[PDB]
Amino acid sequence: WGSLLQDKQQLEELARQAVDRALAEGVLLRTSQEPTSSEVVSYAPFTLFPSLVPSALLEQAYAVQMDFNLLVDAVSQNAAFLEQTLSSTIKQDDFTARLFDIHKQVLKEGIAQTVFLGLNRSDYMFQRSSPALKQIEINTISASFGGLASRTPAVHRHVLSVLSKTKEAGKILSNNPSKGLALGIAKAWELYGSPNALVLLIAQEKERNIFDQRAIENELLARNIHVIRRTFEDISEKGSLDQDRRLFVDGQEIAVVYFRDGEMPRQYSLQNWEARLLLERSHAAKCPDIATQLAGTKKVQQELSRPGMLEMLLPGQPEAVARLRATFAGLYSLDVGEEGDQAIAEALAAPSRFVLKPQRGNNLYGEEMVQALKQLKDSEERASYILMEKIEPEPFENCLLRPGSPARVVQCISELGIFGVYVRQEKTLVMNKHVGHLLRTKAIEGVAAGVAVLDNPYPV
Amino acid sequence: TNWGSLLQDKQQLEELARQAVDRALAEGVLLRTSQEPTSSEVVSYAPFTLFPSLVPSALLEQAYAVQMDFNLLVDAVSQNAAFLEQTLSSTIKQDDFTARLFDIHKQVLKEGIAQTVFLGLNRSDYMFQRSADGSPALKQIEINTISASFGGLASRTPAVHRHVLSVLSKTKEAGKILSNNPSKGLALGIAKAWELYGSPNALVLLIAQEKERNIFDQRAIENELLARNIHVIRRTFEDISEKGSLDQDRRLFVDGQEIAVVYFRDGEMPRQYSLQNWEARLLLERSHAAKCPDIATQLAGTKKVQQELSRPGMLEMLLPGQPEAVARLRATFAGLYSLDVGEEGDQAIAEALAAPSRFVLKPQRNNLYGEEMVQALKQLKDSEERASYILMEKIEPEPFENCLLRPGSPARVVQCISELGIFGVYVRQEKTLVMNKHVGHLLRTKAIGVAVLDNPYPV
Repeated sequence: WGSLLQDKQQLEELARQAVDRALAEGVLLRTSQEPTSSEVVSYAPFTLFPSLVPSALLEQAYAVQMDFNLLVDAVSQNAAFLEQTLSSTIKQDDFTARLFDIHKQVLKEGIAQTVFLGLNRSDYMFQRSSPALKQIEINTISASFGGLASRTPAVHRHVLSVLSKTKEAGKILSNNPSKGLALGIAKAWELYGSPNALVLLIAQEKERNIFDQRAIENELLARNIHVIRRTFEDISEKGSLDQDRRLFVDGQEIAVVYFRDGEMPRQYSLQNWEARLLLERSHAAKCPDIATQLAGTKKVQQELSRPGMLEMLLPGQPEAVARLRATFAGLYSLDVGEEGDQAIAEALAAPSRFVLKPQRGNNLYGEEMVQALKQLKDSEERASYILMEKIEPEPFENCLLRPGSPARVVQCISELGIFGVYVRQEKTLVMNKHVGHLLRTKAIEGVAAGVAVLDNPYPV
Repeated sequence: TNWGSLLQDKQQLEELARQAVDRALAEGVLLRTSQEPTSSEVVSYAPFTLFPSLVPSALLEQAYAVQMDFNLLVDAVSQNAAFLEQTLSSTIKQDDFTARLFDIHKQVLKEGIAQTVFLGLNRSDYMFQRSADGSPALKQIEINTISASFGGLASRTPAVHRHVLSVLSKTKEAGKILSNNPSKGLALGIAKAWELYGSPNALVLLIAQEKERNIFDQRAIENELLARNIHVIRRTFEDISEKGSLDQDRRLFVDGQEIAVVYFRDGEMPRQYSLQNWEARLLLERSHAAKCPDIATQLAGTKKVQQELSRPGMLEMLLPGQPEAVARLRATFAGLYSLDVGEEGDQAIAEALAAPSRFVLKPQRNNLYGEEMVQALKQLKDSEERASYILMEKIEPEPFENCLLRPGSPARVVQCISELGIFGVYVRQEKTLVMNKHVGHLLRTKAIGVAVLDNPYPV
C-alpha cells in the first residue's frame, strides 16, 4: 500500500485522514501540557498502516497467555520463592523493599480478601533466529492500552479503504481487550458479594491516558457496576477499614481496587505508601495484589529462567513449561559473585549483544551500558539490575503519526502484547483467558528510540 | 427532573460534568479550538448539555411530519425562475451577496443546466412559541439549504446522555433517550445522487475552508460514504480555481478525477468569497455534477424567500393541489414582514419603532433587537438598503434550567431555550423525485453565547 503514495504530499494527505478518523474513534490522550484536564485532547500516536505479523507468532503468543497467567499467580502465592528471589534486591532498591514490606505485613496479619485477580499484558519481540517469539516482560500492574487498542482497527480499515484496498481492510483482526479486561473486574466484583459496592480505580491526577482507563469504566457501567477514580492521597485522607477490614471511601464500600498508578517509586510519598498498605490490608480484591506486582519484576523474570525453576512453580505441567520456556531469551543476574562478574565481562566485551535493565526509558544500550557496567561492577547496586539478551527484530518500513512530527516513512520494529485475565476465589481458579492483543511500533536508531505508537497486527 | 434534582452542590455538578466530557470525547463529539481551526493535533469537545432537555413528543412529531413538505417546497422554489426573480428583484440591487448568487443562477439558466441529478440536504429549525392558551406551538426560525450542520455530531451525543443518566443509576431514563443517526441518512442522499450520476470511479467533492472547526461533523458524512465505497476529496474554492476543469460535455475534473456530486460545506456567507472564489462557484454550477445544494436551492433558503413564502396564496402557487402539505407548512409560519419600499414596509417599520419588544430585524446577508433594531430602522427607512432586511415576529420560548458544557468554561446551571432542527434529504433525477425523507433531529440549547448540542427527551 506504500507504493500508492506518490510523494510526501500524498503521505501527508493520508496521514490527515488517519488522524481525523483516530480522533472520531476515541483514540485519545490528554495533552502533555494539561494532563489533569480533558478541556483539550490529542490523538494517541499510532501507525498510518497496520504492520505485517506472521500468523504463527501471533498464535504462539495467544497460546501461552493462560500459562503466563498460571505462572504469575503461582509466583504470587509462593512466599519462599519471592523472599529468596528478591532478598539481595530489597537490600539495595528502596522501591522493591517498600513493596516487599507491604507484602510481608499483610502475610503476617493474614490476607483479608478471598477474591484475587490479574489483568496483565505479556510483551514479545520477533527474534531473528526465521522469526522466534521472545518475551520482553509481563506487566502485572497497570497493564495499559487495552481500551485504545479496541478502537484502532477501524482507523486502519479506514486508511486501507481510502486506498481502495477493501479486501485488505477486511483482513484486519477485530480486537476488543477492554471488554475482556472489564469482565475480569466484573467477575471479581460479583464474587466479592456486595451489590452496592464500587470498583475503586487508583490513578494520579496527572493522567494523559485517562481515555484508555475510561474504556474499562464504560464497559463496567454497561453492566451496572460503578467506578470511582481516586488518588493515593485521596485514600490517605478519606479511606478507612471497618472491624472486618472492609474498605470504605466517602462512605461507599469498595469490592475491587484496580491500580492504574503505583508501578514507579516517584508515584509514592509517605502518605501514598500508607494508602497502599491500607488498600492491601482491606477485604477488597486487588488488581493486582502486592505479591502479584512483585511477580512482574525484572529480578523474578530472570530467576524464572533458572534450570528447573518453572517445574518447581508449575509441577506436572510439562506442555505449559515448554510453551513458557520457548519464549525465554537470555536473562542474567548481575548480583555480586562470579556469575554476575562473567555477565558484566561478556557485556563489556560485546555490548551490541546485551541490554542493561533496572528493577523497574531506563534501559541502557551500547556506550551508555558500557559506562554504567563500569560504575556497577564494584557497587552493591548491581543487585538492582539484570542483563538481558538484546532482541533485534528485522526492521520494516511504516509511518509513525505523532503530534508535532511531519509524516515520514522510517525503519521500525514492533512489540506484541497479549492481554491476560484470571480470577481466583480462595484456591479455585474461576476465569483464565486471553482477551486480546496490542501491537506497538517504534522507529529504530540498532536501538528503538521515541515512544512506541499503537499498531495492529496484519496477518501474513 | 428526577436526574437534575440529585445535583445540589457545585462539586456534584463538576464531577458529573467530568464524566460527561470524557464520554463525549470518547464518542467523537469533537470540534477544533477557535485558536487552532486548521489542525487536528489539539482538539476539544463540541459544547453540549449535561442532560437531555425535555421536549413535548407532539412538537417533535409535528416537526418530523412537515419535513417532507419543506423538502418539496424548497425544491419547487428552486425550479421557479419567475418566483425567484420577482421575490429577489429589489434584494439583488442592494445586496452584493444575493446579486452574485442570483447572477450565477441566471448565467447557468441561460447556458442550460448541465446536471440531470439534483439533491438537498437541509435542516429546518423551530422554536416552541408560548401560544395564547399558554401551550407551546412549533414555529420555524429558518431552513438551512446550504451546509446543513451537526448531523454528524448529533449521531454521537445520545450515548453521552445515556452515560450521564446511567452514572446516576437512572437506567430507565437512559433507555428513553431517542436513537438518532442523521449522519447515515444525509450520506445516503449523497450516495443516491452519486448512484444516479452513473460513474463508479467518480468522487464526491466536499467544498470546505482550511479554517474549519467543525471538520469532525463533516468527516462523519465522509465515513458513511467510505463504508459504501464512495470516495470524498475535500477542496477549497481556491483549489477549484487552480485545478477545476470541465470537458466539452461540462463534466467536472479535479486532479484528473471526475466529480459526481459537489457537497458544499462552505459558501453560505459573503466573507467566504474572493472574486476567484465566485469564479470557482460559477465553474462548479456550470458542471454536469450534482450540486448539494444547487445555486437556486441556496437562494430558496434566504430570508427574503422565507418572508415571501408567507404571502396569502403563495404556498398554493408553489405546491398546487397539496392542501394538507400547505396547511402543515403554514402552521409553522411566524409573523414575517417585507421591509421593501412602499406603505406596507413603512407600516412594518412604524410598528417595530413603536413596539420594538415584538420584533427582530434580520439581514438577507447579525439579527438586531430592541434599541439596536430601533436605531437601524431609523437609518433604513429612507435607504434602498431596506430591501436587504426582513422583520420577523420575536419568538420567546419558556426558559428552562440546564448545564451547558463548553471547553474552558466552568460547569454552571443557567436558564436556557432550544431550537429543534429536522434534517431533510431529497434526490431528483430530472423531473422524477427518487428520495424524499426526514433522517433525524438536532436539538441545540443556548443560555438566555453559542448554541450547544442537546437531545430531545420525550414528555
